[PDB]
Amino acid sequence: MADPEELFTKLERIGKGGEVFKGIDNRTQQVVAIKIIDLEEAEDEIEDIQQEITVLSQCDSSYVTKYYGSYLKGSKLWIIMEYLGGGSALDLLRAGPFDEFQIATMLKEILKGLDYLHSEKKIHRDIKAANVLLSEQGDVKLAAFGVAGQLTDTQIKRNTFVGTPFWMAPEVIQQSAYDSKADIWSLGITAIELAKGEPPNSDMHPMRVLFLIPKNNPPTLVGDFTKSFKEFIDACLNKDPSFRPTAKELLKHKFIVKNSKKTSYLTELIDRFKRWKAE
Amino acid sequence: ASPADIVKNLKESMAVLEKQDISDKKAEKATEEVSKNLVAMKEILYGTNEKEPQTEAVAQLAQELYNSGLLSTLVADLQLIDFEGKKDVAQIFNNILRRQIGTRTPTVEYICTQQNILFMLLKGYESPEIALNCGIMLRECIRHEPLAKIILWSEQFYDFFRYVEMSTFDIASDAFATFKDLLTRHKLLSAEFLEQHYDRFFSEYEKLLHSENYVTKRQSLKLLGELLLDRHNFTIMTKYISKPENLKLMMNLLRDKSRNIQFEAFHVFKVFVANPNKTQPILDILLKNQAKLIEFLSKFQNDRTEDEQFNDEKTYLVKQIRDLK
Ligand SMILES: Nc1nc(Nc2ccc(S(N)(=O)=O)cc2)nn1C(=S)Nc1c(F)cccc1F
Repeated sequence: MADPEELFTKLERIGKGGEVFKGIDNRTQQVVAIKIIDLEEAEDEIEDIQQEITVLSQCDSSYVTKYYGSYLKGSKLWIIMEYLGGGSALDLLRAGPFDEFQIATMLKEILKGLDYLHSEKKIHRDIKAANVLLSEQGDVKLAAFGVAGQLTDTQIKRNTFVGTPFWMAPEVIQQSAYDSKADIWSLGITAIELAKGEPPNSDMHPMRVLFLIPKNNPPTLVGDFTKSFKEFIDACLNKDPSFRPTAKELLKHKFIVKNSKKTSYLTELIDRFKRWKAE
Repeated sequence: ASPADIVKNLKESMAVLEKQDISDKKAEKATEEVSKNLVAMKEILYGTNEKEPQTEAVAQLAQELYNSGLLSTLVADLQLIDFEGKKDVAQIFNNILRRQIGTRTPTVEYICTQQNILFMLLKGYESPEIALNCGIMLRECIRHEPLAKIILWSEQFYDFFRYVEMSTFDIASDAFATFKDLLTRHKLLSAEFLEQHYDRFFSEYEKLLHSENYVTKRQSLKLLGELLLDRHNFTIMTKYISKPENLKLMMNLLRDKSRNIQFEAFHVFKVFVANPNKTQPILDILLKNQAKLIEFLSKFQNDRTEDEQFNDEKTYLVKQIRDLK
């Protein structure tokens, strides 16, 4: 029933994070990202994969990538999603750094997405420059693949865990409780990344890092940056989860309000990248 | 806003929905009041502004809902509603559901009236645009001990085997989810069913163990095992583990295309070959094959080690097989 191989055509390979594929809905000629999951391998049951799907279908924010259903071919399950043209924010970075204004514009958008998710008692659990995507016209939205309901543990045993601890909050690392306020902390780290091009301690060894995050003082923006940027970051990267603002509260923080510009003006970066990159 | 805003809602905006052509009046404006007043619910029904779901506000509210079949023709048509409105309706249903007096809910007491409130939901499974919402609400009420007994015994219960075999995965998944949550949720209430409806049920269930569809085949085979070792279902298993029809089929699932499928069959296979009081049809078919089953169980997924309990059962099965008679 409904063979997805002839329903869709796989093109290039896109994102690693596996096997996602740029592809075309052969019927409507509309471009999509297709994640192809093994099920014969899995082996985190199917009830987790079916669970990861049920959550996605619940999401309908235009700040999070739209889920377009899934199809089964033998033992392989194609999950189909709203394809974003511009690519990752981490990719866009490759053509040179960002305006404190472009940065702010993004964060405002991410924040809008994060509110939606937080309102619906969901977390994202994987906020990095890499999972922030742009459209051809510069709309900023969250790769929905992170998304998860509050309860019954994210990481467990495969295609759920985070490989890198860099953006991880300290109450996550210490295994203790942790809710939507650990999302905020990543947004903090994401900001520093968007500013500097990589999260604090990229030079370091992941095991070492993981033990430092809770022991140390939080990271902080360093350099040629408006005091309200630096302040915005310290709002996020407070080590006590409750001392961190909600999403909405941050949407009103001076750094955003002073600095965010029209979301269309982001097509600057898509047009730069485009100009910069061969092939 | 009070009960004086549920009236100006359900009578005016709601009842009007099922009537419209393609007007500019009910294009968005009239459907907006429908959607806006559902958000007004979740405000008083759930977290009031900053604070918690009020106990003050419910008293003079929950009763005004049962006034007429107001949630009858509400469910008797969706799609035309809203995406985030459907989401509210779901949670609006699912938060007053637990409104309780003493240790019994006034919801259950005044759902059990004209019970066709639930027949609508299961039937929502064929409308792909709502199917998921219906299941979401449905599971939340078959969650209650007295509530699920209503559906279990239905005639249109046996519609599931067509629902589960629906093409669109996510619906064919969510179908099996309500399927399970009934035959499990209440262990005492469930055992009541399988005995009085063994013949019709397991002939229908056997259809599943054939269908492939990798997932439908798997989940069903797995759900089989759970239902047998339930121990509230000791009567049912001794019954099922007796027909040689069932054991014949298991044997072939072990020869399956799929690794995970084979192993998932070995979990119903062992149950047959472990029964203290094995009946004659089983013992006959086992002896008949005995010679070359040892040949199969010698090299059966020899890598999972790892699983002693697997291998401890492995040798145990070859004892039974080699020893009879
Ligand atoms: N929905 C969506 N659209 C896109 N567009 C995209 C992403 C990367 C690139 S790339 N890295 O420039 O080739 C090009 C287009 N990526 N994408 C998703 S789902 N992002 C994603 C993901 F969700 C998981 C792992 C890796 C990823 F890149």
